[PDB]
Amino acid sequence: MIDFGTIATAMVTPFDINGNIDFAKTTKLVNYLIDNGTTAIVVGGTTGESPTLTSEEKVALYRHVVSVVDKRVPVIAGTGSNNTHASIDLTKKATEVGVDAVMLVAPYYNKPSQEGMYQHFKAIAESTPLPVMLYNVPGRSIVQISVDTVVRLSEIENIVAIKDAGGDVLTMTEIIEKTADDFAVYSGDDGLTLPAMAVGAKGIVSVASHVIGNEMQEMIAAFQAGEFKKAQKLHQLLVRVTDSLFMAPSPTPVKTALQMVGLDVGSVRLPLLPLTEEERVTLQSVMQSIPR
Amino acid sequence: MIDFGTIATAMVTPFDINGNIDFAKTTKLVNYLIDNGTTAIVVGGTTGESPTLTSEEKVALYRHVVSVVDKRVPVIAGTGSNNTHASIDLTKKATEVGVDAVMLVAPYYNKPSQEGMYQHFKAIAESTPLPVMLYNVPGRSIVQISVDTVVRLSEIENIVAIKDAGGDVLTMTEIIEKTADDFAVYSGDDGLTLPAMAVGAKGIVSVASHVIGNEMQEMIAAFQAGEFKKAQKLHQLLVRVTDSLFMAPSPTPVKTALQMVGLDVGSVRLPLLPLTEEERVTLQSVMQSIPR
Amino acid sequence: MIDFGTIATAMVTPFDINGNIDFAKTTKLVNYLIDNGTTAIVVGGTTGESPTLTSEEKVALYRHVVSVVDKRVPVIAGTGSNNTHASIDLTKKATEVGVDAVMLVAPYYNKPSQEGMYQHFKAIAESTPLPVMLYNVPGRSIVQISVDTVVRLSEIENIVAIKDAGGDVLTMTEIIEKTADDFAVYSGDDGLTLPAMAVGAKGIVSVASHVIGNEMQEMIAAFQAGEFKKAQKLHQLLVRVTDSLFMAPSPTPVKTALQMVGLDVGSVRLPLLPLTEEERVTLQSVMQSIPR
Amino acid sequence: MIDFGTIATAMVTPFDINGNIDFAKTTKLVNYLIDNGTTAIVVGGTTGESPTLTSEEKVALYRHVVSVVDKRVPVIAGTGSNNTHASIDLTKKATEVGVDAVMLVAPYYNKPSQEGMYQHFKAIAESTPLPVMLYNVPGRSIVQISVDTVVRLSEIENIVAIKDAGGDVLTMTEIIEKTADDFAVYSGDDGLTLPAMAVGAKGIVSVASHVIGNEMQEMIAAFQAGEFKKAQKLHQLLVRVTDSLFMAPSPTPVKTALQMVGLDVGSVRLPLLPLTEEERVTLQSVMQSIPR
Repeated sequence: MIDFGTIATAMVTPFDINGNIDFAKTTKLVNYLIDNGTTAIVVGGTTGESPTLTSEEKVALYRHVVSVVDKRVPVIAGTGSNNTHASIDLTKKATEVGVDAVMLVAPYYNKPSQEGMYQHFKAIAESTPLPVMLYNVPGRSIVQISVDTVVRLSEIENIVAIKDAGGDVLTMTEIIEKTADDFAVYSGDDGLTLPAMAVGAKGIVSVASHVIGNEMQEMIAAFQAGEFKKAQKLHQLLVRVTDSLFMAPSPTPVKTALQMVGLDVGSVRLPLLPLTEEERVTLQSVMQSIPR
Repeated sequence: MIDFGTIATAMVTPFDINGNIDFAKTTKLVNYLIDNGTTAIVVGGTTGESPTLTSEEKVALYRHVVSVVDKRVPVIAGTGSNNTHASIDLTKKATEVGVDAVMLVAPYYNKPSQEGMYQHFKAIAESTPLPVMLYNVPGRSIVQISVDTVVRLSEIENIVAIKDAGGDVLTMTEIIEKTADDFAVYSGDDGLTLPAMAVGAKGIVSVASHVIGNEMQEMIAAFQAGEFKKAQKLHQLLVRVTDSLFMAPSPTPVKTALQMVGLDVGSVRLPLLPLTEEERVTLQSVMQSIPR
Repeated sequence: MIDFGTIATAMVTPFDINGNIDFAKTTKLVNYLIDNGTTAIVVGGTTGESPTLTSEEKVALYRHVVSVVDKRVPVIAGTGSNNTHASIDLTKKATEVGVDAVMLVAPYYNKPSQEGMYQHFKAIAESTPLPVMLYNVPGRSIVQISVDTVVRLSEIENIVAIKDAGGDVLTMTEIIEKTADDFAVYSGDDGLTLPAMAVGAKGIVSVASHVIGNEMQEMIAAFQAGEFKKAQKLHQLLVRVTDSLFMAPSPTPVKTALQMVGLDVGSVRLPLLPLTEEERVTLQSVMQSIPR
Repeated sequence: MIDFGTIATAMVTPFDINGNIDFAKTTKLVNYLIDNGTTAIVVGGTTGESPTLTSEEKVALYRHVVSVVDKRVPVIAGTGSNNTHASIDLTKKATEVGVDAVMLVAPYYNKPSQEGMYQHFKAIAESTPLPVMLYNVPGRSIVQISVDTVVRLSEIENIVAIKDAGGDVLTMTEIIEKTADDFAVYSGDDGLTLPAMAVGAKGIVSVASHVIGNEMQEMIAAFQAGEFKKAQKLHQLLVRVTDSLFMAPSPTPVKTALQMVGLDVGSVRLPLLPLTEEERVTLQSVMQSIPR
């Protein structure tokens, strides 16, 4: 039904001098992303510092991005947490501010079973008419959403997609095979963009598209074109740059990276800190290595 | 200055058939635990389903338990989350309902650095006059609080202890050595209580204590008296019982195990689920092997 | 300078009824592989039971295979162990019996350092005129050959290729980037053939080519042309088959598979065991699932 | 029936300037060990550089050591490899030269199943009248000997003990419970000596005993006596010294340390290397921190 395209951007949440949401800055970023290869936007996810956002802040931010986007591009809210009843609640608030879909992380910290996760997600999906996108992220939640559990959930009418940040393209290939062709499997690891599309992934849910969305769209087109040498050169830029962006807890690297190219998005909330000088210089070098 | 004894219990939060906090049963539980080896109570932590509790529910639970306990035993509130300012607010609210200390978990899901975790814990600790216990749990949070971070934090007057669910008694031994005598180190793995205390741990923060607390206090005392053959046999029982309480996601096994011995404290909130019949049968068998 | 093709095959070693090498069944196997997509043969390596072959056997086997191959395809001898001195000696015997390259595994069991491995591999390389293929297999040896370490070794004149079974195509990409264009990087994991070649890998050192060589050859031709539909359809057969060959320790599965499809190559030597009648049935129905 | 005592030492193999076995230094070392707390000797194991020994060197070293010890202490020869037939042969030769027992490591590199390891160890044990000590070392063989497998093997009459380097004192506790009283369980991890004996282990198969075997014997006595705070100071020294001994690949550090305390045993064979000047300086300072 819906189509998030090939690059959904996991959008930072810009903050002012005091650490409150900066809604004018949110408006420059949303416009820039759309002008630079972003085909769908994920609002208030991990990369949006969802942990330190309040539910009132999350809803303000969803409402504001819905307005500024203006149907140019689907808007996905990160309404999912480790509390099912809380997730049903924030899901309904995002629906009522007119977001286009919801992203639902695998619950973190409380280590649910596969059956437990199945009911979590079945219940939040039952709570909305909207399209749902699953988010598998063992590297933050510990648990995997097993291939079998995903295949079961795809069977549900408004569960349409999965961001798979498992780092394993063999697991993805199994999910593509065993799910219907209208179930869209997305990589959630930038550097695996090319190999995952190689095996059938529709695209990437990205963090590096904040700074190299055009190049990414280029890479994808060149690989779909059978121009492998072209794609591989761009693939390697993506990998280099992605690595510079996770040398410290994300999203401080990518917020700092955006500043270094004249788009200030403020700093970060504790427990995250700003880059050290050392860290700044290192990222700086990599941002300079980007061709123009 | 503050002493939590040998067995601090990570107390479940009893629920009714409709998943609401059952305060009468909480009273029954508090008094049972104190009559059966519990030397300190942790309220509203992981085992108490902190993830599915509202801020308002947590503070009401803290208050009830401060009131029931009536100073017989110290009361420790799990106020720390992956969000620092919110961890500060919850901590004030708990200070105000009369708790004796707070426990602060290593931030889950957002994956902070050691310097970020250092500033996290420092800030919460500087916000309260209460004693502070750390909580290392890489098996739920992914990150470890490093030994050196733990040591730096130990130097803060009101950071007086740590629960190390890290699974590694050599790391514990390094913390013990490098910290002053007045920093208390607890195991957070029931199965390791015996070997942890051999290397100089003060005791355990326990889940198995809900059902075999009397056998645990007895195990500790035999060890302390050099009755090694006795301690080994009880340790063997503790390891067998503890394993049976974590075949499904905690705290569900232990809430079932309490119902089996007469204290029915309800079920669990989503994304967690009741034991299956097959799962109950297995657990039953193990409880039926605890000596009378 | 030497060209191993898109599909090198890590050849099983046929044993007779008393467990000795079956030289006639070896002849038959070699001729089959070359007829079914294999572009280079790897003799007496992990998959050909190197741990249970005597050094005499290894050399008798290298000789015969060279004879039967008759220069149709490169022959690569598996002459590296975790003993540098013995690896030089067998590399020498191998050379005298006229193989075309040697393959050298990361030392297993003794856990050498990056610098130790560097000296291991540099010393074996310098002992011989032949081309050398490195073999990274942290899943059997535990240590990895680090990108920097592979790069330094690539600068050595006869070190021409790597087989990388580290399972990580992002490590692969980095070896490709930082090495000269004349350093061939092969996947050592069947299922990663397509994503690997996507990022610039030259091909695969395969086990599954024993039973689906032609299909893999077709998948690679499809992919190199830009026909991603048929590539992905065959990639999915590859992954399924590969998986069925690794449910019991290798090479017991693929030897058994060879017998099911019409080329019996005997059993294995201890500590390896025959598949259970039940493991047989399971594998047999994956084999019957291959389109004929 | 046979008693290896509290501290079996995993003995290094002294090499001369050319890398050949040094029998004069072997003799010096056996006598030093025996006067400094070693209650049994493991010859030609991992720590003795078995990978880079020839079969003939191994048996030569078994012989020399046997005749030097002159029945003063049991001699355990490390005849087990990842090849069952080879292991039967080496075991038959060790037996003819008069060792008291054999150690048998879980096969490395070829990744055998629990039932393959069962048949591998059974066949080898059946081949000799000598006592047999199992060796679990997943940090070098990747596979684990499962608790059930160990229990089956302990029913064999000449399979009388296990060195468990699995890092896990709870798997050790289970083995102890499930096997009979006459199956002895040692730690294979020095740092874990104290807490392993707490849970019922007979003692330690050790590397630190080459330099602080007197202190270990002191610590063990203190624990058995109930002088727990005295055992804990020695434990801290154990763990700290042990860690300096595994910063580079063992046994280069313990051979370095031996020279520092006046017992030169030469260097190591490739693929292992001498400590750097750096690594030496750092190890030295830990050796200086031992009380003399």
